[PDB]
Amino acid sequence: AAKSLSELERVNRIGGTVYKVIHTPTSRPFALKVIYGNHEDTVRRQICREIEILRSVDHPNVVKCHDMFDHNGEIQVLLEFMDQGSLEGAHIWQEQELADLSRQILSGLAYLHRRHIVHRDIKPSNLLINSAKNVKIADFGVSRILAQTMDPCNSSVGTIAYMSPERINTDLNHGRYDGYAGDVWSLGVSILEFYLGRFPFAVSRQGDWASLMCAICMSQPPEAPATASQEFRHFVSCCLQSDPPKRWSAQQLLQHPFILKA
Amino acid sequence: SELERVNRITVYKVIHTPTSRPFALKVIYGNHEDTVRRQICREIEILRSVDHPNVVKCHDMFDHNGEIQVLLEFMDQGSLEGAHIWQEQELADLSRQILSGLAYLHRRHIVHRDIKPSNLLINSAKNVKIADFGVSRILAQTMDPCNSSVGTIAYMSPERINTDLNHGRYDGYAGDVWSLGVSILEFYLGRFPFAVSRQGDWASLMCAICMSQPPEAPATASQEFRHFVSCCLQSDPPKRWSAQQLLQHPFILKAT
Amino acid sequence: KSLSELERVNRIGTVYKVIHTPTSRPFALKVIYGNHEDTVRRQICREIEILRSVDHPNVVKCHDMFDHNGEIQVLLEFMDQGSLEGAHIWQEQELADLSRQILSGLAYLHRRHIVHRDIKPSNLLINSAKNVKIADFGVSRILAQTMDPCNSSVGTIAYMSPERINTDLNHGRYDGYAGDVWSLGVSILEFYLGRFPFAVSRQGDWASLMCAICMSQPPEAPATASQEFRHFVSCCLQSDPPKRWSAQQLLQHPFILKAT
Amino acid sequence: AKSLSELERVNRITVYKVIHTPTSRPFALKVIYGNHEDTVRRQICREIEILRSVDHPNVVKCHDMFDHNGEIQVLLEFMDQGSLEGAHIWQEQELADLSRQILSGLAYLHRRHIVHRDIKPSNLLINSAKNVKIADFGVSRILAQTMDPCNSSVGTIAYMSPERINTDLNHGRYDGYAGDVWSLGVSILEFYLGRFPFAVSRQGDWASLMCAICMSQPPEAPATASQEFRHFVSCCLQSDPPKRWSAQQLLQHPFILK
Repeated sequence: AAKSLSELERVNRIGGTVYKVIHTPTSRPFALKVIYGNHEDTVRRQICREIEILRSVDHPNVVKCHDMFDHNGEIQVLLEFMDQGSLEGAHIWQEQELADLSRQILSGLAYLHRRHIVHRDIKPSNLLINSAKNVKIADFGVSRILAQTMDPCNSSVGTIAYMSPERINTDLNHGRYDGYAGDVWSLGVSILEFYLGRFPFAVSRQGDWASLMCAICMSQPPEAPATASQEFRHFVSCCLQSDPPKRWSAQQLLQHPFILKA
Repeated sequence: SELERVNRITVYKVIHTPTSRPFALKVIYGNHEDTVRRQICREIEILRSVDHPNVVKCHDMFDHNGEIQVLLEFMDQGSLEGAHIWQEQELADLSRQILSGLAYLHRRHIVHRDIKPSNLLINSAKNVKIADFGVSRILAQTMDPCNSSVGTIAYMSPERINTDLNHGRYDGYAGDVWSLGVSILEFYLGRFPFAVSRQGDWASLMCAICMSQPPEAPATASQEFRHFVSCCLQSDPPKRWSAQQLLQHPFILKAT
Repeated sequence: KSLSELERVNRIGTVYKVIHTPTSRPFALKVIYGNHEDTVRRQICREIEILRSVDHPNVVKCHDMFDHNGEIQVLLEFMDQGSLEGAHIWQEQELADLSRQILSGLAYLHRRHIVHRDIKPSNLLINSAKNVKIADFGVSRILAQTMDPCNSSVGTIAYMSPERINTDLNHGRYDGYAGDVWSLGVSILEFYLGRFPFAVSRQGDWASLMCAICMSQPPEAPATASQEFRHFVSCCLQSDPPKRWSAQQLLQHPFILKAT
Repeated sequence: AKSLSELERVNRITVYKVIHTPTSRPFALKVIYGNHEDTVRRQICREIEILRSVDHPNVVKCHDMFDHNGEIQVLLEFMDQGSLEGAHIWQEQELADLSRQILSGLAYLHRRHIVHRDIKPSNLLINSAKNVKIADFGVSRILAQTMDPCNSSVGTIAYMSPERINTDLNHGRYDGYAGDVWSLGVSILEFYLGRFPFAVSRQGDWASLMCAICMSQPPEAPATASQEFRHFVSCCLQSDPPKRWSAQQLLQHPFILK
């Protein structure tokens, strides 16, 4: 949706460093993000991962990049502009509304997962929403692409507050985790967070390591309050099983009775 | 966490002021480094899970400002360090309890790694509970070697010191059973069953433990007890019996 | 020949041209130095063994090796007309004849389980006789089995296969053989076009070279070329590495048979 | 012996000549210091293990060993004539009889799964009874099966095999057993020739010693020497490691049978 960077003029700063640019011929907004190529081997691997994921994805609930630029040995990606920002600290107590938000996020995550892309950082701040009240999955900074449908992930990446139990306590399984199931955990914490309007663990999300790990790995996982409907209660239980094969896939949750509501 | 700290034994003695009952209070401190953080995960997961008469159950956990304070069962008559128990019937009922807790920990794939009389607590009811899970690992499978040279030097099997045979990898189930056989024989003699001090240098401990034949019960002792310490102190670790397989030893049949 | 019989004449680019004073014969002399680092000590053992063992018309032969003053000096063939760097071949029989000779040497090296790892126009030497020989073995490795992965990031970024720049999926392991046949195919399409086939400075930033090689489709011969040469380059430049032909299989391609 | 206060330090051989003042018998005494590093400690526990097991006429056995002050004192039998270092022994019958003794001592350690990894004339000692014994175990290792490789590049460079210098081709791994049979045959040819059998000196740079022993052909005995002895060094000094004979295969070689 552009051709070159002479058409683009930076207008504001978004949110990593992201700008709002305006494409001068069309008067249309975009987001422009820079990915700079330093000499670290593990930063170069994540540059290659993020570049591949960004150009390949095409889904209404994954933020699409329209163009990419290698101005001066830094890569500049041209993303959709999401004008109403993140769903961070959004309170969706309306259960109908929550279900329509959750369906879109689930379409997106099911897309990424059936292309073997694990996101590894699903937090309300990475779920962006626009004027049209549609929601799209965003940051691929720590996200990975997998050679099989069942290839384990060994890297400790992401935000600890929304990490799966098996993504924090790594001793028994020797670091490896079902990256898919880990994302389905991260969604279910997010959707309960929208329902509760707080972080659904009884610890500050800025809290210390051992204070977060004791709430997530050592407690029973968060359940939706008994006030809520069965199908929402049963939805979060399909997401926040502490044993990972017990929890559903993203594809399966789209057929869950909570999400089948519009 | 509104009870009152009483006595320092770091581990505290506390009394819960509503019910005036005693407890033991251990602190666990949150670190920045992966081996200490995963040791907190290994320990704080074994403390909550365990439920056996011969294992120190903990009752509650608290987080104060990023440090985990864990509230354990208070053991009345302290530890068995120093202790001399030379009546076989008495030592057989004492051994029967420590094996029951250990055979429980092993079948839940928990290695202790620091079984010693310092961590075999006793109470006024004269019953015995396995104590300090600070070095303990939870294994994936029933055969899963441990690479970490940790525990207490004097009580650990020769393969936990002479690491170069299997490249640092040892059987942890046998690693505890050698640590138990040293501790039961230290009860029968009244002293550490090796020709050096436990608080010695590395090399002097290494020659005593790895290089001589493992210690034996004196021939004064009955054949049941002499057979039992050789079933725990084998030098090649698969010959050592499992903790459960020792509860059918006829030394243990002397209990009650 | 001895180290005091032959003396320096002129520098090739670090490696010198020497003349054997007794036989008045041109030769090339390369110094190999023994560093205190142990990864240096393996690379000498690899490079030296490769140089003595190779015996093929299309791979630069070693004639003598000298132990002087803790330095190993290797007497190589002299090549009269330098390298094929910057070369442009537009006559297709001229390019098939060049290709068949580079393929003969690479098929030799691959059966002797040597992966060269810096195939580029710079390291393809040509003499007055117009015979092409494969040159620089400073980054080459000699492999245990017929397939056995490489870990090391060595070579020129611009002539690496995508899987040597990227290192995600097989996590830095790569087929060294298939990595060479890519390096060959870029070198042969560089001859046809007269330019680097990729639209970026060869002496470029990592990130600009990464998007040009990994993240666009591999370059094709233009349609103005023959079908046999179009299909040949596509057999070398497969982005999935086992789709690439071996050097052995490419020697039987219809384009190579244009050499007569 | 019984104690450390029954020995008097006499002369330096760290290894010491000591005399047992009650028995008036000489023995050899070695210190191994407790080092901080987990890998020197790994070498300490290997070195001590090998000493206690050995029961052979042609291996230096230790009679007893002692500890005080975090230092391990090991008490070895005294070899009063010294080493076979610089021995120009050309007699095809006398050397046959020295090659009988080093092969009995080496074949004992190899079926007892111990790789010596520093065989040299310096570590081959001789007594007043002119019996020969294998000595320093500072680098030596004990292995799990008969079929276990070594990964460490230690010892002395000038008596290494090609496979112990050319580390890359087998990813640091070498046959320790046949790598001692090389080190043996280099010593046996060094005894016959009275010089080190390669072109360069021992003390030369690693680039000089590599091109002599990796990149040249391995040495042979001159054809003037007996077709038993010329064949003998051919069974020890192969460039290909499995083409070496076993040290127990060599005990019944025609050269060692003389």
